[PDB]
Amino acid sequence: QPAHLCFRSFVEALKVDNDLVEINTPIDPNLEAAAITRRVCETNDKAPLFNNLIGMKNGLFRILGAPGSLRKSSADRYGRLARHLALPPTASMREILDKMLSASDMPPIPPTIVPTGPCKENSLDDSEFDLTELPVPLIHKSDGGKYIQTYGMHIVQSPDGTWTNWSIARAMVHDKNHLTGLVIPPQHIWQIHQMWKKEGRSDVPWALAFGVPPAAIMASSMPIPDGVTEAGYVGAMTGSSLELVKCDTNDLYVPATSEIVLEGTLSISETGPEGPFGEMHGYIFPGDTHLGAKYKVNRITYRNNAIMPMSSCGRLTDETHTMIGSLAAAEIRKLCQQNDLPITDAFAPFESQVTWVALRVDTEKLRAMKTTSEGFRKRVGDVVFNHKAGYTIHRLVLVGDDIDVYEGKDVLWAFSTRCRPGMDETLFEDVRGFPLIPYMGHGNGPAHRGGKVVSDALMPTEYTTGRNWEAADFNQSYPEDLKQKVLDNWTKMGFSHHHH
Amino acid sequence: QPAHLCFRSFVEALKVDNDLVEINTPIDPNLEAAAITRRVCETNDKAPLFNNLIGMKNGLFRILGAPGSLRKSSADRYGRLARHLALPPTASMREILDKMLSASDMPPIPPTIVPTGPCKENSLDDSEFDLTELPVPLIHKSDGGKYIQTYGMHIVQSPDGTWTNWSIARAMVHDKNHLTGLVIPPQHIWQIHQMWKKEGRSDVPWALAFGVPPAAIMASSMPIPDGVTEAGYVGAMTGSSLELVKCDTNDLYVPATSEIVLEGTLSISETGPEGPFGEMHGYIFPGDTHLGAKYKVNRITYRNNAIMPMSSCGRLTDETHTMIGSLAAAEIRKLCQQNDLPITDAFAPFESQVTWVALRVDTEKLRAMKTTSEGFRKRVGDVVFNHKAGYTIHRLVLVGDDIDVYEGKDVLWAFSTRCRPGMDETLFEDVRGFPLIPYMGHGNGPAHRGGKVVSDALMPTEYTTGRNWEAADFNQSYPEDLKQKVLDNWTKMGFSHHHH
Ligand SMILES: Cc1cc2c3c(c1C)C(C)(C)C[C@@H](O)N3c1c(nc(O)[nH]c1=O)N2C[C@H](O)[C@H](O)[C@H](O)COP(=O)(O)O
Ligand SMILES: Cc1cc2c3c(c1C)C(C)(C)C[C@@H](O)N3c1c(nc(O)[nH]c1=O)N2C[C@H](O)[C@H](O)[C@H](O)COP(=O)(O)O
Ligand SMILES: O=C(O)c1cc2ccccc2[nH]1
Ligand SMILES: O=C(O)c1cc2ccccc2[nH]1
Ligand SMILES: O=C(O)c1cc2ccccc2[nH]1
Ligand SMILES: O=C(O)c1cc2ccccc2[nH]1
Ligand SMILES: [K+]
Ligand SMILES: [K+]
Ligand SMILES: [K+]
Ligand SMILES: [K+]
Ligand SMILES: [Mn+2]
Ligand SMILES: [Mn+2]
Repeated sequence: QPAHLCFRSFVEALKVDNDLVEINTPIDPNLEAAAITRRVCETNDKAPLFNNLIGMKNGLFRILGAPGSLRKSSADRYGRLARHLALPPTASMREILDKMLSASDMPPIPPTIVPTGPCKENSLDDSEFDLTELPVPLIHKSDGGKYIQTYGMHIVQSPDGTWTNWSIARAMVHDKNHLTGLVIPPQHIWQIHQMWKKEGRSDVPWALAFGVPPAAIMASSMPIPDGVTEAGYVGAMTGSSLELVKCDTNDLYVPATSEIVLEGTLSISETGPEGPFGEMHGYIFPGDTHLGAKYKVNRITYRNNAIMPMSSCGRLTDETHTMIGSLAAAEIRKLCQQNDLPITDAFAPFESQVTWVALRVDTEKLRAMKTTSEGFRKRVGDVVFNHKAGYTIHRLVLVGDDIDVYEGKDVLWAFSTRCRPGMDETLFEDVRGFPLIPYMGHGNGPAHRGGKVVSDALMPTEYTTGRNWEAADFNQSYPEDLKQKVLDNWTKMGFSHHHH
Repeated sequence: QPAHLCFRSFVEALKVDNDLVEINTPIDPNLEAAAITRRVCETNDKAPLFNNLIGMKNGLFRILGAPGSLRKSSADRYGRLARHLALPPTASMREILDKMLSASDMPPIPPTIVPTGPCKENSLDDSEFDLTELPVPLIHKSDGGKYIQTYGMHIVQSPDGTWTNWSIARAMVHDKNHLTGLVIPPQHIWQIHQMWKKEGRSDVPWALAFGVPPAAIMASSMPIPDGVTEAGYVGAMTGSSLELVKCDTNDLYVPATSEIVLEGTLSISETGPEGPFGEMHGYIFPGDTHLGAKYKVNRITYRNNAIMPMSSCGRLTDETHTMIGSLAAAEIRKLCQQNDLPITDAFAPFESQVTWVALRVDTEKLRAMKTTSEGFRKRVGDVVFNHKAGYTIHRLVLVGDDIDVYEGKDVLWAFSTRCRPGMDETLFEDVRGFPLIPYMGHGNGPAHRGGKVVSDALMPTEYTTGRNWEAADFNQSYPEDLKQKVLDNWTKMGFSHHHH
């Protein structure tokens, strides 16, 4: 099976890429696995595969850390993301995001039901497993539980059956047969939970599948539109119908090659302690005492020699930056274009801890709009910050056509030199805020409202007659024939490879 | 003579450090020298010494580019700055800035007058030179003139004789015997010019010395206090009285080892076209038509085989970042401490194009103040933005004790995660602004007023009971004994030198 359609094949692809370290000696899931993974993520090293995890019994489980993190080289920086999508390992961010957006004006390709698959090689009923007895990692030393769920996909369906959502949301072990996790607005798992709670009749049928097709986990991380079933979006993106098997204990369908499947219910009434957790912005607040949603597990099914993917998230760079930030930015780009805004590209700079999105403006089109900064900022902010795709993003930076938004140095340059603080910005206090950002949920103001800004790094003539500067850089402040002479004579004169 | 006290010895020191490339083949001062230098600065390469400059006659002149730019290695990143100051080449920014501040509570060491020096080896009177006939560089293709003055020191004295100021301010050739240049408030060259203009009797006696003692050019770039004679500040910093010779045609004194000296007057009445110029923020606005101050040159004296230092300024990283930004930050640190503010460190992040300064707060002392963000931000902004040392800086970022302000990644992390836009900031519209920043002088608002902000990246408990988080990073979210185990086994397991 292809790497983008089968997690087990994806692990092999990483090994073949010389992008895997197989650790075959015993590693402790209490902190050691995650510490190694954290170090990998901070240094852009090879993904670790823990084949000998202290506490693994009867096949549950090995761990793969850093599945969507960065490679050290510039040439294949985003190669692990490219391997989720059948793209060349040298694919650019633009190419990755365009692949993730490609299904947005294609007909869905619904999934295919098959009678069995690898995820049914082993099962454990209600009397045979205990989630406290599995090698679930403690990921950060002050976490409030063992976070089994950092890179699996929750599967829930609307009461009417019409929308099946796939998404990543964290969850930790509560007891032998329950999890607690985040289920918060405006996320689709929360929207669907609310539908079941208003109906009031039953807990939500649920499954959580770990080690799913890589292309599926990418969509699971992306804010595709309300009511859109991720399975059919992934089918259209990949050009293939995904093969799904039915759960044993409910009528949901999971990917046939899933490494590990939990089946059970998401309560419409119960809660339990959840967190704290070392989060995407780089922080943990030890002892926070929040409540979260409560999941009951009725059955586990799994592949022989199952592998659990794990995100050891926090400071740069991990899946919470590469996937959450970039995929939100992609969706925001499309949203802006659907609202007739002249945006060509969008990216969430890593330097901003993926709290900013830079929006590259087609300034020819801007000029034809005959508008002003105040008016355009307000329009862009209203579109993005009133929509779910804008949830995680607190600062939008508008930049002209000279800026490569995928290059954080250039975004920072433009922001710092072209946006006058206050005058060139519009604050939004009456929009949903993202409480996970420390200055929101642990800050001076409302945890859930406001704290958003549009920062206009377009210069005045970009609205009127065109760019009126040249950069004071090698590229722009010297003629072509001189530049080429300098480069051609660089080593001859005495000064100092693409792949490396 | 020591490298920090003699430019010619500094050039040798760079050669000995394997930090120099001597180009002995012909190089054009029309753009080619500056293009090579620009490339050096963008890539942190070795400083270029142009020994064969097309148009050099009778000893005027060779060029040294990138005299205060960065080295590629982390270990000696700031080595060229350290070589201005007799510091080890591995000196940290903190060590450099502390050296530059050290003279602030020492008695001055006034300069020593000597009867002659190398700067008198050659002279050209009023009938023997033509500044249009010297190999003055065109530094950027759209510059409005040939910028002879990018790394020399202007010398002017108050009418009463009590204050002799040394400073860098740009100037370009106007005609055979005049320059035009920037002379703008609140700079000391402007303050002293205003004193002569109010007296109304004569043009300002002036000299411009190129290739001065490196320790002198560093002070020339620093906003030491009003009325303080840089020569005596440099004397105290270096522990040595600087040796100065009298000008031939006026009673000013120049460093005895100056490579090239212009003597003449700064007009109290005349102006001429100045700029545009590819400036420290990375821009040129071709055709801007400003007027600037006008200098008359009466005499040139110079060393045999004179060397003109040149800054090919613009996008990162050059002397306008390493020196302007860092030295302003140093002065701001001291200013804050003299105003009883609990600031330990200050740095202007390169990523901000040196328009921000991050201020590290001793939060134990902050807690004892029993204050709030709004009140403390306003106090810090009032101190810094009402003072000359704050002129160039438009955003102050307050950070707690965990942040290394000399590490821009960490400043950006703190800013992006701890400062709620709007609520955690105070705007200052009634302070002097820096018009060179594009969003000021080419922006939507007053070129000379406002556009400043204090951004508080202190978290709420930093004001009250203490930090209430741990970072989700390798350093903070794992115990010591685990971290050390992981590092000790890193290569054994299969994962990947200080000097490189
Ligand atoms: C890639 C990735 C995504 C998420 C998360 C993680 C990773 C690795 C954790 C490591 C588990 C940390 C976690 O905080 N986490 C997370 C989360 N969304 C939440 O509601 N809750 C969460 O706990 N997202 C983001 C969501 O996956 C996206 O916002 C997606 O758009 C949601 O899908 P949908 O609601 O649009 O269908
Ligand atoms: C290191 C350095 C400093 C400066 C400059 C340059 C370099 C390399 C140029 C390349 C020539 C570009 C130029 O724009 N330039 C410059 C300037 N100050 C100005 O008033 N005008 C200028 O044209 N400073 C900054 C000043 O040197 C400091 O602000 C110093 O504090 C002034 O001294 P003082 O007034 O405090 O005595
Ligand atoms: O745990 C975290 O990092 C995290 C929680 C969360 C909720 C919604 C969206 C993104 C998210 N990230
Ligand atoms: O409701 C609140 O006050 C609040 C929710 C929340 C979620 C994550 C982090 C901090 C938070 N604070
Ligand atoms: O030309 C430039 O980059 C520049 C001009 C100026 C004036 C004052 C302070 C710093 C400055 N830099
Ligand atoms: O006076 C003004 O309007 C003005 C001065 C100035 C100096 C440098 C750059 C742009 C500028 N604009
Ligand atoms: K999704
Ligand atoms: K702007
Ligand atoms: K000075
Ligand atoms: K704050
Ligand atoms: Mn969805
Ligand atoms: Mn001064």
